[PDB]
Amino acid sequence: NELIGQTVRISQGPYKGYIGVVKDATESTARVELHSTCQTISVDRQRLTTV
Amino acid sequence: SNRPVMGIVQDTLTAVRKFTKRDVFLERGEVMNLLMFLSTWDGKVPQPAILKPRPLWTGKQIFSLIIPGHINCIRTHSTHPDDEDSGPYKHISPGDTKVVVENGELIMGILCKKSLGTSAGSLVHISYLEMGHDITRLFYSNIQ
Amino acid sequence: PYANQPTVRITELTDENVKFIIENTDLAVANSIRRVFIAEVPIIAIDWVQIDANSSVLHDEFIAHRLGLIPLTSDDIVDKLQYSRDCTCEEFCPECSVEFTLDVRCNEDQTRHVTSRDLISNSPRVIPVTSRQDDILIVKLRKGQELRLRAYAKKGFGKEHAKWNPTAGVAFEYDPDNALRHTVYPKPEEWPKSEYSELDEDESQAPYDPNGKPERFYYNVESCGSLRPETIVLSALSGLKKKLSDLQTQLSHEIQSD
Amino acid sequence: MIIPVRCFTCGKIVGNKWEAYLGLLQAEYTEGDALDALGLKRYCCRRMLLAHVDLIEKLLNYAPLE
Amino acid sequence: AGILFEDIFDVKDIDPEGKKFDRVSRLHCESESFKMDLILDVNIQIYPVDLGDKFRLVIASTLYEDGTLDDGEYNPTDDRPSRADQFEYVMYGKVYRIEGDETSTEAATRLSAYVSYGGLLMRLQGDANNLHGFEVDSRVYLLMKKLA
Amino acid sequence: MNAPPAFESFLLFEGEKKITINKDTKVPNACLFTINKEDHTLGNIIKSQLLKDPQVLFAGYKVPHPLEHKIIIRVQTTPDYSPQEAFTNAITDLISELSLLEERFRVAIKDKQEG
Amino acid sequence: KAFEKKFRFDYTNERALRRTLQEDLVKDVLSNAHIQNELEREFERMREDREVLRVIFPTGDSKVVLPCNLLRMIWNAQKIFHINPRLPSDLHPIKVV
Ligand SMILES: [Zn+2]
Ligand SMILES: [Zn+2]
Repeated sequence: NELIGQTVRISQGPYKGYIGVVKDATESTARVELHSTCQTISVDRQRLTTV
Repeated sequence: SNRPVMGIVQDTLTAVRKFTKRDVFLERGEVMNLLMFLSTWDGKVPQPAILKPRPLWTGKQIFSLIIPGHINCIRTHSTHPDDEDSGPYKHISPGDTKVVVENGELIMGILCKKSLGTSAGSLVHISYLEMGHDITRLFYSNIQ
Repeated sequence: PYANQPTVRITELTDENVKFIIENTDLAVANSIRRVFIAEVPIIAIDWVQIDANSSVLHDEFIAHRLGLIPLTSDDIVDKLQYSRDCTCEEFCPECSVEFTLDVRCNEDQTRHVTSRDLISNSPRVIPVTSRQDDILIVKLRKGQELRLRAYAKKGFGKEHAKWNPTAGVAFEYDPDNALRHTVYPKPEEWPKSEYSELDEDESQAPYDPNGKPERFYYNVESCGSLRPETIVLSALSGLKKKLSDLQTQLSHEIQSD
Repeated sequence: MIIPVRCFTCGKIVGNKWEAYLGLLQAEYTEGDALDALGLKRYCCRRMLLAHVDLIEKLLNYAPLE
Repeated sequence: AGILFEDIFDVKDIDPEGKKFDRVSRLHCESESFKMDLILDVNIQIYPVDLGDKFRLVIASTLYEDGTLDDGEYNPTDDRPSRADQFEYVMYGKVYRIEGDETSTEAATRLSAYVSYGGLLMRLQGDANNLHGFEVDSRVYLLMKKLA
Repeated sequence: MNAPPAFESFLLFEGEKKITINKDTKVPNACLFTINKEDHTLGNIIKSQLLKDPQVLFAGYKVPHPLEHKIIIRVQTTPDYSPQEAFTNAITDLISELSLLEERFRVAIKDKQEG
Repeated sequence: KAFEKKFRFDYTNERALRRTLQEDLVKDVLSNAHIQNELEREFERMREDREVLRVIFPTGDSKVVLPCNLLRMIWNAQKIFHINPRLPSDLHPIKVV
């Protein structure tokens, strides 16, 4: 699972434009702590862009 | 101490004294907005206390809708004169200071800590003893 | 068949506020208009700050928070701009956001005032309002301190964050003479008369009108600068009409799918 | 630390009015007359400038790290 | 046709004990015909009453000339011809006690009927032959109109 | 830490349904319109425009909890009329009123801007 | 005196019983001697109950704590069955005893 620890950008959905580092990932869901806010949200992996 | 531990407190107590005064008149939209928050309401709007010139409901009618079942209770308001009960106006109270709940309907009287508080024989106590814990829980929530 | 027929009088129209009176409408319509002024009129505001360098005495969230509150001229651009949650671009495109950059270094021996003049946009019509007066100070820089950042300003309305509130103060008033007794003064003579009171100095309240309902409503919509105040009112009426239209479409679907 | 951009209550812009306020104060205006000349009518915006403590002037007295 | 009591009263006293509520004033009235006594709480904001004002008091068990009983539910859309159309001030309440001067031996000569119109209380006391239609926990309609 | 995002005031999440009708059987000819992601802004205007209708016997709205974004409107009508029809008519009258208000406001702006 | 005026059932003033009791019951009470002896025994039992109360509560304080609020329950019965207190009752006193 290469997604964990990578800085990621949310590209679809209401959180579009939020940046963060993935904490734990599945094949369809990641736990992304948001850089912008003080939360770790759950986001579908189709809405994520690595950078 | 064979009384309730929990009663109507703070804002709801101040505003139920203000709400059940004799000159509190609610219009149609205000009554419907208040009936939206009555969980035990049967969907029938009561007949207004005044029908002409305009239909107005008193606060006692809406509280009679809040009061559950057919509770029968008699209290006195905090400002009840000591010489009123011996006077000619024993049952026609000039200051609305004698509370009579009859068939679960607030006939007259301003409610206060003496009626809706944690005292023995109060309205929430009579409601508990006659109606059970679930009906009295709904009574607390509906008042608030 | 029971719709109101409300009339409008503008009594004052400056570049910073519009003062108007609405007659022959209901209190709920007037209050929802006043609420959509504050909460549902979309403007452009900064909602994405990348800070490449920040040597100032204020931390990065402090700077970013101050940048979001800078008003940007949203007239005629916010209507054709997209919500970024609706836009199909990956990150940010000119159809949903306006890119701002700031690059200030202080090498002079005196304090540099990083104002909103230093915010430079790529769009020539979404600029800081104060840049279009004095400019809004973002940070003061000491010699050798610098602030370099890239900001994106997306479309949003004040129900989400107050930086998308287009209004400074929405004054609202009905029945200035208390002819409906919606407020009961314990002593009516202790109360100053309104700006719109029609009573002479002798009389404190109007006589109680038992048949009256609120019918005439006084507004003073001050604008923080993003939109012109008449654009605030027209966008609010359009937005309220659009909310009702969307609700009616969803309700038509739910009725025909019973 | 630094002047807020908006009035907390209403949202009027007061972040561009601090240096103008101090310039008026140096010009022997009373504080109420300086707030009147700046167009702060509501008392919510007047307490933004009236009660502001410019602490960033004190924080600029320390040399930067880099 | 459902008319429990009808009379003409003129106001003899307004708030003898002082104005205790802002919007409700207690009238003490006497009847010219039956020599009844009336104590009545009236919403004087929507229906002002002066001292010495003369009004025609009607207490009905129903608002319809048919005499047909209602349910106590607000029906604002009822186009049935109502007794309320001929009166300026209509209240709806429940008589809550009938006092009387009876003893253990002798029947009642003076009866008192106490009615609560949503908390606006009325006492109507007079001869016992005039208050036969009043029985406790029956919903009555007060109807009044000022006479000239 | 437990802060809801600011966009759940107004955004339907996937699978949330904007408005549902529930014909409550407690009283004849009444419905419960549960509108999601709305507040007092629409609830109050819909409630008052329903109260202008003479065939509407009851109209009230509530926010069950202010930390949730949900409006419950309860409409009861005369039996020759339905709460769904009352709700649609109320929204049409509100839309026509706001259209008239917008046009008269544009006329008044154009008159005062010129003079 | 007040105890006897309030709690002893008078059965000799028949024209007063005709207001509280219906005609069948008042004819039974004025005639049947077993009823009258039983009512007198009821009053006697309340008189020893009174003396026992005088012993138990020697300060004359009547406020007690008891399970069933009998007065409220009588009021509940009056409201449930729409008891008119201006009419003669159909309740035989021996049924009460
Ligand atoms: Zn885009
Ligand atoms: Zn302010």
